[PDB]
Amino acid sequence: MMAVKKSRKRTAATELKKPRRNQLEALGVTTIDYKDVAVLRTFLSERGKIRSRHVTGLTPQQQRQVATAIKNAREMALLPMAGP
Amino acid sequence: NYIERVVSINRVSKVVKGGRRFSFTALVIVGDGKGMVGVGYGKAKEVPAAIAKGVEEARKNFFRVPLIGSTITHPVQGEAAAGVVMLRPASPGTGVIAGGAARAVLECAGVHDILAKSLGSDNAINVVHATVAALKLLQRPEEVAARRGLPIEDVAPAGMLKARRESEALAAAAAREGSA
Amino acid sequence: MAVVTMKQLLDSGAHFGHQTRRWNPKMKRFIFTDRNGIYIIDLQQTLTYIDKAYEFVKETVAHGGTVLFVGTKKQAQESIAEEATRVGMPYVNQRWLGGMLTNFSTVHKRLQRLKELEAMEQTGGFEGRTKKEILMLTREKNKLERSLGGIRDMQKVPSAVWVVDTNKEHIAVGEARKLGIPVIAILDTNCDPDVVDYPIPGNDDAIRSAALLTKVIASAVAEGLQAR
Amino acid sequence: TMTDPIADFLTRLRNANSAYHDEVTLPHSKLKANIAEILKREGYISDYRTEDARVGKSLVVQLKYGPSRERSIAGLRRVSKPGLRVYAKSTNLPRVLGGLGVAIISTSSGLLTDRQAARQGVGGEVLAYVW
RNA sequence: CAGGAUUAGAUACCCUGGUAGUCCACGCCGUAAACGGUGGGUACUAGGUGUGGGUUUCCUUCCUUGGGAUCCGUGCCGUAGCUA
Repeated sequence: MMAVKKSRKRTAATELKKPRRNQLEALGVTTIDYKDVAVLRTFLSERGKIRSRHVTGLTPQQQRQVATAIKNAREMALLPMAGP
Repeated sequence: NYIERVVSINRVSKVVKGGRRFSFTALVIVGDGKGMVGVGYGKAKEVPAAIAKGVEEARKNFFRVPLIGSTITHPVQGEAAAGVVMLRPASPGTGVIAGGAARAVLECAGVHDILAKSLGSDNAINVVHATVAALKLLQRPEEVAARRGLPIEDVAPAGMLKARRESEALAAAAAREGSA
Repeated sequence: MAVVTMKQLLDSGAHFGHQTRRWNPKMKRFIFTDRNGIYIIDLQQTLTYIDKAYEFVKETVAHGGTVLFVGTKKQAQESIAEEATRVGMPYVNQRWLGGMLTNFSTVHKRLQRLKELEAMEQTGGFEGRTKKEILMLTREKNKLERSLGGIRDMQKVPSAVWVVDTNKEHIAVGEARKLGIPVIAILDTNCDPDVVDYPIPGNDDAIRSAALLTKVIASAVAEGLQAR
Repeated sequence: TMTDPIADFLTRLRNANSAYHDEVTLPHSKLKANIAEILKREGYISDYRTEDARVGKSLVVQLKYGPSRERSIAGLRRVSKPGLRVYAKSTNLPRVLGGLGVAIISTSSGLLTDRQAARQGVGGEVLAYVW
């Protein structure tokens, strides 16, 4: 019915696309906590490493907050870090 | 009738596998002796060819000058690439005081009583270009009164107008002795 | 004096023309207002400059100058062709040559060789030389005819009057303003406007507006010649 | 910081003349006003006026361009600058362009062009050259 | 620094080993391409474009590189202007 751009029809969309994304305030969130590992496992790979911003979409604020949480989690072994 | 000059001849050389494919340049200035001034940088393998190019290109690129009888209006600074020149009017009977390049320019233009000084970029090319820039920076008092709405009396002093009147008198004398 | 009235002009639209990432006049009078991230006609200015250029060219063409229908933009090719048919003038379609108006005396020789080759064609000497060379002459003639029609009737110290595809052939303006004669084109609307003596706003792309105003200037020339 | 408001005035007019702007905007001062009135007299600019702003007044100047967009002001320059305060006797007044252009003197009789100052006989501080 | 190998010869690159040093505390010296090879402070001076941070209004879902304006910092292109 409508195109991904040339959105001359609805208001300025409260929706996200492939270039634009703020994935946490978007959806998939309760709150940034090192406790909730099922959520933090989404910003990784199967090899445990961490994504980038031009992969995910986050602002640096959320990015660094989440990375610190991840790293605390690996320290308290709540999350399977990559290793032997 | 035209007055013409040859005031620079260097022996240039592009370089190529055989050797040096020489060539010749020239700098030529033209002037009626009344205010028309033209400039040309002609070159060729042949010196007459370069000279003739300079001639015709000067006859293309004239430029009129704000004269008063035989002398300029005001002093001026002319900047070119690095050519600096400080022209300045004389009082009549003084002479065309300048070096080689500017002397050629002004003597061809028709000046007879003027000062000048080269302060940088001794090269004739940039010297001539700077002199020309100065002559462009010149302004006629008529056009000054035009652009700022006032009349010539409030715009100029009295001595310049003395010069105007006396030179118009000499000119009408010359023309009325010539034809009439 | 207007040419077309308000509502007939608003049928075709009086808003068009170009995107925001490219403009730079200094004239906030031509610059209309930000709408949809895009700018608009100032009909006051537009009709003013139209009447101004129109009276200028009425004077010049009751004196009886001449300009011809050379083509550069695909949007104006057939437009210029049909107005060439009906106003009678020769036309040209494809390409701009570097240095017509400046080096006119060499393209004059190009016309002379065009005449020579057409004379060969008319007299009919083809198998006097190689078939391949005659085919290459056909190549020469197609190229020379697509790139040259106007000199075939110019001959006559051309006036720097009119402009074809300004922004992309800026190279056609310095060939004109070098000599300084009054230039005109419907503004290619993301350009330096205040070079040209007689500017006229409009569009850069639209086939419809461009054919319209080509018919307008065709009409101007027609009236100048008619009341010569 | 700011130290030379008169240079600000003059340079601003120079910049705006080069950018071909129509009208200028400054804060206001008596000295700037007298300068502007003298220029409006001598012919360089069309008109000035005093609008206002949040904390203080403000000048607005209306320039003067040719019909063919010929700038009316060629050159412009401050002379007596802080540091080198240049003063002038009537005997040794500056002559600009042989007298075509204009000096702007500050004297017991107020701001005056060089001719008016000479006819009165007075002299004093110089402020600027204009042409 | 010792040895191996290349080498015309190799006090050198390459290989094997390997001390001072790199590290910590407390003091010293006080220099470099310590570079934007651009001293600091300040006003005006065409724009476009990405980008980091914080304000704010409208289509408003008002969960949005939302969009616009604004302020600060940061990069690219580019007028006039300037420069050998």
